[PDB]
Amino acid sequence: GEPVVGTGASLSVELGPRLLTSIYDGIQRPLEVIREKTGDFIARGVTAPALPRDKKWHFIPKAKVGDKVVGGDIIGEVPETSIIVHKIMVPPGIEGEIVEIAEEGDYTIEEVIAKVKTPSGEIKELKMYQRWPVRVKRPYKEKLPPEVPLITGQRVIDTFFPQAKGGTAAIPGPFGSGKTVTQHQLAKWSDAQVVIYIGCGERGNEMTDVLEEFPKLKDPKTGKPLMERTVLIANTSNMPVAAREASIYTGITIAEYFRDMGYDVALMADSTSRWAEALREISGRPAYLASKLAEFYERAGRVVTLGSDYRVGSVSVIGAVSPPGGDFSEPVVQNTLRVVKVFWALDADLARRRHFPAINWLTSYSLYVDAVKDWWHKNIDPEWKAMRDKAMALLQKESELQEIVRIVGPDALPERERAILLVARMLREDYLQQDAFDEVDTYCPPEKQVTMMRVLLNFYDKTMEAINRGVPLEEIAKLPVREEIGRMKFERDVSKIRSLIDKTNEQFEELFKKYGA
Ligand code: VO4
Ligand code: VO4
Repeated sequence: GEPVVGTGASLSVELGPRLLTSIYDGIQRPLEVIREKTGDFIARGVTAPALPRDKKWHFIPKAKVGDKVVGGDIIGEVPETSIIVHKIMVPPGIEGEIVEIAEEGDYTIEEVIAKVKTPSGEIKELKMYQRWPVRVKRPYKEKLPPEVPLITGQRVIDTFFPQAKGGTAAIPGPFGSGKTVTQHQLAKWSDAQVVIYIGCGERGNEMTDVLEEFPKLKDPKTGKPLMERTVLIANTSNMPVAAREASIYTGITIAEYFRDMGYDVALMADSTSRWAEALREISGRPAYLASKLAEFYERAGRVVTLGSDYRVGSVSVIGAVSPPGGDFSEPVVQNTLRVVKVFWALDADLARRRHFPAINWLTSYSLYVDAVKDWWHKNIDPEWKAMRDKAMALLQKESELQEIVRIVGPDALPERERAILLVARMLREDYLQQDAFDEVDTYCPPEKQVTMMRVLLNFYDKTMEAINRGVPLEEIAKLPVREEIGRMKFERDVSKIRSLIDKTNEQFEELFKKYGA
C-alpha cells in the first residue's frame, strides 16, 4: 500500500518486543503456514500482525526530558524474556532533544513512550517499536575489521577455522540433516547473545520437525529455553518462492536490529537442494544473482553502532550450502565460496568413520586466522598461532605420509615417520574429535583448548627427541601418559589437564634414563 519508485512497495519489518520467541514466515507474519506471490514488486495476503498490540511490556526509561539524542540512542529498556533485555532506540534518521518521555510502567507497543523535538523543530513520536525496509542495510558509524573471534567452543573450528564476530562462514548440506550436529552446536554455543535462524525447507508430510521440538529446546548457557534468545524464520516448501527469497533480508534486518543495541548476533541461513530458475530466460539478458548474494553477505559485520555512546555490535553470518546434485561444482557453491571468508568442509567420509565434528581439516579454510590471532595472544595464549600452525603442519605431513603409504605400505617406514603418525593420530583423536553429547566435552573454553594443545605439542616435541635419542617408538606408544592425554577432553579442571605436561616430561625422562647416553 504505497507508490512505485524502484524496488516494490514499502517492504518492511517491525522491530521491537516479541521478535524473540516469535516464529515468522519470510515477511514477518506470525506462524500459521501461508503465501506471498511476486517479482521485484509487492504482495497480497492475510490479517496477522507481527509484534502483538495487546501485550503490555514493562518499560524502564533511560533518559530524561532535556537530553540530546541521536539516531540509535537508547531511551529505555524492556525485559522481554528472562535472557534478553530489549533496548528501545531512537530510530535512525531522528535527532533532537527529549521533550517527553514515558515513566517506569507497563505499555502496549502502540503507545508513545517519547517525543523528540528535532533541530528545525518538528516533533517526533517514538514507539517501543520501529519499522525498517528489509532491503536497505541498516546504517551504522563504522565497520570494524575482523578481530574478535566468535568463540564456538568446538575445537577444530576455534583453532583451525575460526569465525570472526561479524564474519561470514558457509557449511554444507541442510541444517536439518541428521548426519552431523555442529550446526546445532554452533547455534547453541557461539557467544552471540541472539540467534536468528532462517530454517529453510522441510521433509515428509507429518508436519512437526523444527516447529515442535524447539520451544522445548534448552539453552545450555542459562538453563532457560533457547527460544528466549532466538528468532525463527520458517521457509516451508508449501510456501511461495518470493517469501523464501525475502526471508533472508528479513532475518538479516532483524539481526542488524539486535547488533544496533550492542549485541552479538549469529544468523544461520539454512538451504536445500532446490533449482532456482535462472536458466529460464533467453533474450533480454544472469550472474547478477551472484552479486545479490554477495551484497547479502556483506551486510555482515562488527560495527560501531549509531548512538552518542561508543557501542559495538555484530552480525556474523553462517550459511548452509546445498548444491542441487550434492555436486559441489554447482554454481551455488562457487558463488558462495567466492564471498564467504570461512568454509567448514563437512565431510561424509569423516561421518562414516564416526570422526566427529565431521569437519575436513584439509579442505576447510578460514581467512580470519591472522585477524583473530591477536585476540588469542593477548587474552588466552601467546603461543596460540604458533601452536595452530605447528599442529596444522603435522596434519598436513600426515596427509602426505598417508598418500605414500596407500601405495607402498607401512612396513618400510622409519621410526621417525611412525612417530609422526602416532602423534598426528593423537592430534586427530584427542583434539580434533569432540564429543558433542558429553556434558563436559560438548563445550571447550579457549583456556582449555590451548592447554590441551600444549599437552599434545609437548608430547610431540618429546616424542621426536626420544626417537632421536634412540628410544623405541613402541615404548613411546605405551607411555602411560597417553591414556590420560586421550581422556583430557573430559576433564573440567584445566589445571589438572595442564599437569599432564609435567607428567609427560617425567615419563619421558624415565625413558631417557632406561636408554643410557
Ligand atoms: O549432513 V552432511 O552436511 O555431512 O551431507
Ligand atoms: O563439502 V564435502 O562433503 O565435498 O568435504
